[PDB]
Amino acid sequence: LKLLDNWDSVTSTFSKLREQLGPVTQEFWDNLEKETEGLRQEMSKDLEEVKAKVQPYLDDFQKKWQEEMELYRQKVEPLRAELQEGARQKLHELQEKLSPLGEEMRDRARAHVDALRTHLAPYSDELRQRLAARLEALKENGGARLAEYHAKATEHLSTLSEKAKPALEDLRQGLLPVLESFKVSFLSALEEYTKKLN
Amino acid sequence: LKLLDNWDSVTSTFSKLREQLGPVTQEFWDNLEKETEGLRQEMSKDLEEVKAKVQPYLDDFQKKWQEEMELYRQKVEPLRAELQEGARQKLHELQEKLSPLGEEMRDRARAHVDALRTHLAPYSDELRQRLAARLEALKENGGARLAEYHAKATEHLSTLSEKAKPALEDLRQGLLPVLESFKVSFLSALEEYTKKLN
Amino acid sequence: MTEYKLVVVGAGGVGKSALTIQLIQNHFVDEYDPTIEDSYRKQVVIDGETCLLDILDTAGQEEYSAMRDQYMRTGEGFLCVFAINNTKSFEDIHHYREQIKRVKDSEDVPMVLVGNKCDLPSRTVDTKQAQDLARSYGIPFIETSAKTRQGVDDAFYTLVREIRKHKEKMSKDGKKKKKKSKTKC
Amino acid sequence: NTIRVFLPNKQRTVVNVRNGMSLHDCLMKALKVRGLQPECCAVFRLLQEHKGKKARLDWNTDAASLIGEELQVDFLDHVPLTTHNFARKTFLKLAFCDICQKFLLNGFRCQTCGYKFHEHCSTKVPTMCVDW
Ligand SMILES: CCCCCCCC/C=C\CCCCCCCC(=O)OC[C@H](COP(=O)(O)OCC[N+](C)(C)C)OC(=O)CCCCCCC/C=C\CCCCCCCC
Ligand SMILES: CCCCCCCC/C=C\CCCCCCCC(=O)OC[C@H](COP(=O)(O)OCC[N+](C)(C)C)OC(=O)CCCCCCC/C=C\CCCCCCCC
Ligand SMILES: CCCCCCCC/C=C\CCCCCCCC(=O)OC[C@H](COP(=O)(O)OCC[N+](C)(C)C)OC(=O)CCCCCCC/C=C\CCCCCCCC
Ligand SMILES: CCCCCCCC/C=C\CCCCCCCC(=O)OC[C@H](COP(=O)(O)OCC[N+](C)(C)C)OC(=O)CCCCCCC/C=C\CCCCCCCC
Ligand SMILES: CCCCCCCC/C=C\CCCCCCCC(=O)OC[C@H](COP(=O)(O)OCC[N+](C)(C)C)OC(=O)CCCCCCC/C=C\CCCCCCCC
Ligand SMILES: CCCCCCCC/C=C\CCCCCCCC(=O)OC[C@H](COP(=O)(O)OCC[N+](C)(C)C)OC(=O)CCCCCCC/C=C\CCCCCCCC
Ligand SMILES: CCCCCCCC/C=C\CCCCCCCC(=O)OC[C@H](COP(=O)(O)OCC[N+](C)(C)C)OC(=O)CCCCCCC/C=C\CCCCCCCC
Ligand SMILES: CCCCCCCC/C=C\CCCCCCCC(=O)OC[C@H](COP(=O)(O)OCC[N+](C)(C)C)OC(=O)CCCCCCC/C=C\CCCCCCCC
Ligand SMILES: CCCCCCCC/C=C\CCCCCCCC(=O)OC[C@H](COP(=O)(O)OCC[N+](C)(C)C)OC(=O)CCCCCCC/C=C\CCCCCCCC
Ligand SMILES: CCCCCCCC/C=C\CCCCCCCC(=O)OC[C@H](COP(=O)(O)OCC[N+](C)(C)C)OC(=O)CCCCCCC/C=C\CCCCCCCC
Ligand SMILES: CCCCCCCC/C=C\CCCCCCCC(=O)OC[C@H](COP(=O)(O)OC[C@H](N)C(=O)O)OC(=O)CCCCCCC/C=C\CCCCCCCC
Ligand SMILES: Nc1nc2c(ncn2[C@@H]2O[C@H](COP(=O)(O)OP(=O)(O)NP(=O)(O)O)[C@@H](O)[C@H]2O)c(=O)[nH]1
Ligand SMILES: [Zn+2]
Ligand SMILES: [Zn+2]
Repeated sequence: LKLLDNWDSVTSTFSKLREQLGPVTQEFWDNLEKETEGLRQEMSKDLEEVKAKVQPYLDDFQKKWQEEMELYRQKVEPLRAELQEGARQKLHELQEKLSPLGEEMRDRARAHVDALRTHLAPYSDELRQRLAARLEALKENGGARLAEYHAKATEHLSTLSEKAKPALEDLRQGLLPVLESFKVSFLSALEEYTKKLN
Repeated sequence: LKLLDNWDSVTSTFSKLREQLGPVTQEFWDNLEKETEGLRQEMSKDLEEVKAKVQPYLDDFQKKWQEEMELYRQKVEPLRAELQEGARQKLHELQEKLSPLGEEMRDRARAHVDALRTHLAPYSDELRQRLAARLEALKENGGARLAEYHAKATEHLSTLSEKAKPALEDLRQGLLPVLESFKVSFLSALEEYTKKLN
Repeated sequence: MTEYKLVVVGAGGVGKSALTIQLIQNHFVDEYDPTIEDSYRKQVVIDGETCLLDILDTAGQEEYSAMRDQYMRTGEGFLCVFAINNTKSFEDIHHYREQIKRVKDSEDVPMVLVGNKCDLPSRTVDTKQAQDLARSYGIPFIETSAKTRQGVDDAFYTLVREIRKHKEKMSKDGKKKKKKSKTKC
Repeated sequence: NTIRVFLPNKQRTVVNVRNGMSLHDCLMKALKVRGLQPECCAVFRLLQEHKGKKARLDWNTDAASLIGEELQVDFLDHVPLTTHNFARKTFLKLAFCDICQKFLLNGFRCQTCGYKFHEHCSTKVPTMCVDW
């Protein structure tokens, strides 16, 4: 009933707002027409003058831009020549170093790797020896560890049986009556929700 | 209430846990001994070999460091001198550009700004007149809108009170018996809940 | 996810609804049933991304409707489907084209000419006829048939391709009087 | 005389009824094109002042009496509305996730919706892939 009662007031509000909306749109549009027309009148000023004045404006800018480009073109040629001739020398000096220093670095790299290779030869074998020594130790100790781990796991499993059988039974024997007690309170609660909220 | 029963079960698990912990830690400590001593058998040779390998490894690396260091002295140093030369050349090239083109760019900027002084400034003055007429219309329509808003405010206020009066009255006269009903629901709800959760 | 508004138009009996049913539902029809307002939706992953095709079917048997003008304005891609076994549909293409121009308030919109029932031996309209007319308007023409279901999948994709180019072309133009309007990617 | 026929998800098929066509009569047409069963379907009319429940009608209800009204059919046979489907399969092309910033290789995707998410993303998104 309350919904319909309050809705009736909302309906009247909508009606009054709609009745008022009429004049409102008329008044708003009336002023809007002054704004639109004002902008239309000013269009023969804003747009018109910007169209007429854009001629000498863009002409000046375009002309200066052309001059700028002309100057840039007249500069880019000698400057590119300088850049070319300069780069030729700059790269030449680099090449004059890339050959000797490059070959030298290559030969030095050979020695760098050679020294490492000569050192890595015994080291790699020793590393394998070390790994073998570790693997063997970890194999014997690991076997003992696993055997003991299995034993511990078996003992934990045996004690786990005390949880799977007695403890679980105790839990079951405890939960059974509790569930019944909880069901009663649950059922009675369900009634409450159908008594107060209905 | 039957928590005392479950407590005993929890105690049983804890008791058995201690019965496990004892033997477990005893053998785990022996296990740790196998591990510690075993790992030490590897670490002993490891450490000894570490010194025996790091010493020549450092020497080998030092040799390579010296090699590269001397190489950087015969490569980087000269390359730096030539880099400076190339930089000096480029700086000269840049100077010979930043001077003529520098004054030219500023000159272009002068031509741009001088144009803007007669492009933007005068146009802004015209914009002042246009904006004045625009704001004038906004003030004219604004004045009308002020009257509209005030009138609409009265029309809205009259309709507001027109509905607020009967609404508040019906709300109060509606909530009155409803609150009384709520009391009936609440009282019965609380009473029953106190019995369920007793 | 990408959303594409697809509105189809055509004369009553061009197999407009048949193409849709045999495309999305993959079902064949027999009895003619005038369609007034139908719409199919599918979240397809074209090229990987999730694209939702919002297809809207129209009534082939109808004159002018205010409601049509409304929802047809909210469309992006338009498919000009007609039956090549009937010259009537070929002529109606112009009317439907002009109608869209007014509704969309533009002279250039994403439209694709589709010649349905092309597998039928009742070929009244020749491919060259429609293709030449389409080429002189700047629209693509694809032959299809709801009976054979060949090219239907790509026909709808072709429209999306037009839409994607339309938005791109628009950003590179700005709705101006540009003679040169050939740009892509 | 236009009747707004709405189907599950967001499908709409306004047909032309005349003379005397009941809801079952109109649905008989769609049933053959859709290829489904009206057994798990129920006819619900437009929400007429309610908090959020669809009012069920009858199969013999005349469509002419619902002119301009929106009549939607829903699956009232155990769980109504379009639910999210959990299916695991590949995609048509490698795309990005809609939940995380990565590529979608092999995750989960719905049939009714069609979202793109990873296996972890299944419960990573608190929003359903149901669009309006
Ligand atoms: C149980 C550990 C006890 C540790 C203490 C006792 C140790 C006793 C001695 C040894 C213990 C060894 C335990 C080894 C466990 C291996 C688990 C594992 O490798 O499993 C692998 C499987 C793999 O996949 P799948 O083959 O299953 O599927 C495949 C589906 N297809 C085919 C589509 C392919 O995955 C699985 O098995 C899923 C396994 C899920 C296990 C959940 C255990 C939850 C228990 C407690 C949670 C809280 C722990 C911390 C409590 C702190 C309290 C303060
Ligand atoms: C967060 C709070 C915001 C509060 C309000 C102010 C926000 C200011 C922040 C950013 C400025 C946003 C300006 C939006 C202008 C309208 C955009 C619009 O409505 O787009 C509508 C179109 C409609 O569909 P379509 O088919 O025509 O376009 C298809 C896509 N398409 C463009 C590339 C072909 O959708 C599209 O454009 C595609 C989507 C992208 C559209 C970009 C339009 C850019 C236009 C102007 C940029 C702003 C210039 C002024 C900056 C002043 C800074 C002080
Ligand atoms: C009476 C006085 C009135 C004064 C009115 C002043 C305002 C006027 C407003 C609009 C009028 C625009 C008129 C434009 C006229 C030129 C149109 C045009 O032709 O222009 C083309 C360019 C380039 O085009 P193209 O390279 O394709 O062709 C290039 C072809 N060839 C190589 C020949 C180079 O393009 C462009 O000028 C487009 C430039 C704008 C791009 C907007 C992109 C917006 C996208 C996203 C918005 C993000 C907003 C973020 C906000 C928050 C930020 C923190
Ligand atoms: C906790 C114990 C109660 C406490 C008091 C009430 C608290 C309510 C708060 C949240 C409500 C959550 C449950 C909403 C269930 C909406 C069901 C619905 O579906 O309802 C219809 C709408 C419209 O479609 P339909 O009727 O054709 O489908 C009907 C499908 N079926 C029959 C499943 C009914 O479903 C749709 O729109 C689909 C999209 C979701 C629409 C949700 C509409 C929820 C309605 C009211 C919730 C907000 C109330 C307060 C609003 C204050 C505003 C200032
Ligand atoms: C004025 C507007 C206010 C809006 C915000 C209200 C916030 C209220 C306070 C907390 C709630 C926040 C989250 C509200 C989410 C509303 C979602 C919704 O609008 O749903 C609308 C739908 C409408 O009907 P449909 O046929 O489209 O949906 C059918 C769904 N189907 C398949 C069950 C039956 O109705 C349904 O979704 C039915 C419910 C579906 C989801 C059930 C989830 C149950 C599991 C956990 C719920 C946890 C809730 C928060 C607990 C906080 C504890 C501190
Ligand atoms: C869930 C509970 C409710 C949560 C509500 C809040 C949102 C929650 C959802 C996410 C949290 C986001 C938190 C903030 C960080 C993420 C923001 C975001 O949104 O992450 C997604 C967006 C959109 O995805 P995407 O495709 O871009 O990334 C694609 C990336 N990939 C290449 C993999 C696939 O990432 C981007 O936006 C980046 C690229 C676009 C950048 C545009 C910048 C424009 C700058 C100025 C223009 C301003 C215009 C203002 C007016 C706009 C009018 C329309
Ligand atoms: C001082 C403390 C510093 C702490 C630093 C470390 C923590 C920093 C916190 C956050 C790191 C955020 C890193 C950036 C994440 C970007 C995620 C993203 O870029 O995502 C993009 C996708 C895009 O998708 P799309 O483009 O295909 O669709 C449309 C997307 N669009 C609408 C933009 C239109 O969208 C999505 O991933 C969102 C999809 C929906 C996800 C719903 C998730 C709901 C669960 C939780 C909501 C959490 C909201 C937190 C809001 C925080 C506000 C401050
Ligand atoms: C403690 C253990 C940590 C383990 C690692 C955790 C994650 C962070 C680890 C490292 C940081 C970098 C991770 C980079 C992962 C890349 C995965 C990937 O391969 O993605 C590939 C996808 C798909 O291929 P595509 O799109 O490249 O090619 C598309 C086709 N084609 C190439 C033509 C381009 O593309 C993409 O995912 C692009 C995704 C772009 C957005 C990435 C946003 C990342 C957000 C945060 C940074 C990570 C924060 C981690 C915080 C950890 C806290 C514990
Ligand atoms: C435990 C507490 C209670 C929990 C109760 C259960 C969970 C809550 C219950 C219900 C969930 C309610 C979620 C409400 C928000 C949902 C947001 C969302 O809708 O999620 C999904 C969207 C998907 O979007 P879609 O486009 O794929 O589909 C769009 C589909 N449609 C049309 C219909 C929108 O996600 C998106 O839209 C992406 C939006 C990305 C927006 C990025 C905004 C970035 C802006 C600022 C970020 C600044 C970050 C600064 C650095 C720090 C950042 C932290
Ligand atoms: C208009 C722009 C104003 C901009 C002002 C300035 C700032 C702008 C800032 C960012 C610009 C955002 C621009 C967004 C443009 C799109 C808006 C929109 O997309 O407008 C409609 C959508 C729904 O479109 P639709 O789905 O038909 O998709 C239609 C498209 N298509 C087919 C994928 C899915 O609007 C929505 O998506 C709303 C979310 C609907 C979510 C539905 C699913 C909800 C799921 C769970 C509910 C959980 C509730 C938990 C409790 C909440 C309590 C509060
Ligand atoms: C009459 C009921 C009829 C049925 C009603 C059903 C619906 C019930 C729903 C709502 C009704 C109750 C509505 C209660 C609203 C309580 C609102 C409230 O008090 O907010 C503040 C309290 C403050 O707690 P405290 O002062 O302990 O902590 C303050 C904090 N340390 C600080 O000061 O910084 O926050 C807390 O107490 C939260 C932690 C409490 C810890 C102690 C919690 C103690 C709880 C119970 C005490 C033991 C009960 C044992 C069993 C008795 C029955 C057999
Ligand atoms: N052989 C053949 N039959 C077709 C083809 N296209 C449509 N049809 C058939 O023509 C009949 C009506 O199809 P339909 O799509 O309803 O025609 P329509 O022009 O869309 N009518 P409307 O616009 O009112 O829905 C059906 O039998 C349909 O299968 C086609 O390409 N080849
Ligand atoms: Zn993901
Ligand atoms: Zn989904």
